[PDB]
Amino acid sequence: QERMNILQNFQYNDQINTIFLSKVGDTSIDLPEATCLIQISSHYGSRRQEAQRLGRILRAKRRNDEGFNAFFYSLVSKDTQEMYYSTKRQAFLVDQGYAFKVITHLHGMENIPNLAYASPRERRELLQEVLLKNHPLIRKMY
Amino acid sequence: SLKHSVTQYLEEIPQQVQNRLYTSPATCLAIYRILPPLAKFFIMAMVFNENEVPLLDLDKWVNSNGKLQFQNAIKSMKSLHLLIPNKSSGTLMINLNPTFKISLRNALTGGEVQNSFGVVVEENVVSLDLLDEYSANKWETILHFMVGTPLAKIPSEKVLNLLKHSKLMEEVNSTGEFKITNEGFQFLLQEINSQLWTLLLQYLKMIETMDLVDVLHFIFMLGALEVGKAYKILSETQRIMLQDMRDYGLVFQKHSIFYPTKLALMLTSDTIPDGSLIVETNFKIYSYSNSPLQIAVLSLFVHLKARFVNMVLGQITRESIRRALTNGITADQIIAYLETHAHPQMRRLAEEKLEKKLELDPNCKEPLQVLPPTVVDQIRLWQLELDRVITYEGSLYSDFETSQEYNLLSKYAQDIGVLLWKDDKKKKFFISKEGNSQVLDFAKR
Ligand SMILES: [Mg+2]
Repeated sequence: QERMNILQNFQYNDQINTIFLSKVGDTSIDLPEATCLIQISSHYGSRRQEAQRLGRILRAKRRNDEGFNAFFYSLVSKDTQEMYYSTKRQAFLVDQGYAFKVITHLHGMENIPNLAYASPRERRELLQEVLLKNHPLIRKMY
Repeated sequence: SLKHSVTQYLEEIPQQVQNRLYTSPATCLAIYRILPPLAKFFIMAMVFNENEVPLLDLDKWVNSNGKLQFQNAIKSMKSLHLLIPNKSSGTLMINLNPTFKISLRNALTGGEVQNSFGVVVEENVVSLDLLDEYSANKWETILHFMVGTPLAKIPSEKVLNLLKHSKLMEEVNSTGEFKITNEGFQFLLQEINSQLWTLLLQYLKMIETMDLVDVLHFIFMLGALEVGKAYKILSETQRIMLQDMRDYGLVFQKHSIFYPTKLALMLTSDTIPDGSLIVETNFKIYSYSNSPLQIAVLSLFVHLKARFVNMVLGQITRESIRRALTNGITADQIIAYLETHAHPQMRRLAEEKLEKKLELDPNCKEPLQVLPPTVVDQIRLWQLELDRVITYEGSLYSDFETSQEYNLLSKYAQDIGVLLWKDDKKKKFFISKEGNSQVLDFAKR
């Protein structure tokens, strides 16, 4: 009930335009209004997960208007095993024909007013928190 | 850079040597074709008149719009010393070199030439079957020995010596092998006309004591010769020169008469495609080329998987690119080879994308890319991976008694451009090993 209510709000309400889904909605879910997708971190080396999740934004209702291009991002940490997993999981889309573009830097990202954990103090606070993660008569008496 | 290269070499030659060079009409005719169009126009006017023209008169011919071209033309002619500026009677008179004027006059009017263009024996040979095959194979063999692909008949010592000492195909005895360098890939990229001059120009610098003019004399008239004809035999130095010419597949001898080849004629700046390949998102290469030379050059940075008679199919891999990068081939060069050897189909689809891009928004006109941008990004990214670590050799300075001394020593190093890194808080700075002595010398002083 709750997820459906969130899903309905995300679709028919202009106030909410973004949702944070998990592996639950990775398959056989119809989201015609979805156009943009972001994947902060995901299921290791699994390939079908990458393709099936990409299928959510392939449902775009406005897929025929001129100049429309759905967006599919995969944020990967540099110098980490995620690169090994990331290059392995997207090995099915390349076979289909989709090509991945490397974005080393996002233009205009520094001019944004506020960003998460900008000051060193906030960054260290996050570091410590993540590091720290691991007889009916008797009844009347009382 | 063909006319620039040949012209630049001539400028460096001393004027005393240039005067002797212009003796033969043949070389003068070849040198005449190298000057800019405006220079040729003035030269032709001055060759047939035995008089003196003031400098200003030639300027009057050039229109106001083409005034800039006049400066380049006069500068080029003066540098070669073809034009002799003489000042007298308060005016800067202009005259042509007497040797050059006579040399050109004989060639055009058919005067005494002293067999500069050679003689005809009237004993011709089939050009297609023999001349084309011999030079093509001989030029093919040297190229294969340069790209590193195995080949039975290795080139002779003469050309082998030239290649080594030159920047081409750096070799090391400890390694015991020969590999291509950054300039070597460019040499392969350059068209045949520029490919031939690079070897010839390097040879001209290699010869010692053999006269510089004589070697230049032989080379220039060689182009004047017409393929598929006989030419009886010349200077004593030209004899050993002629035999050495056979090593490069420019002239064919049975064992008295020498026959020029297609390359010989091509030397004098003569005016689907083979090598075209398909680059796509899947990093798969499909080169519609049937020739070992094209296959060998592709293997430098392409992991070949199989070959058909019509084409060769392969795949770009991280290992293949790193192999080329380690030798010294730059990524920018690799993309240039891919772009200049593109398939016609790729251009059409790219143009179709451009046409649709213009249709949606014609306000943006970016340079079209024949091959998908993803391949470019990955190839360059791999280059960044190899340049991930940057290291410099040198020494470190520390424990300065006074801050003024540290600033003075650091300031001088910056002045002579030997200071790499410095930190004011630690009063430390690192300098390159090349300028280590200079900084130490200033420390004593
Ligand atoms: Mg379904």
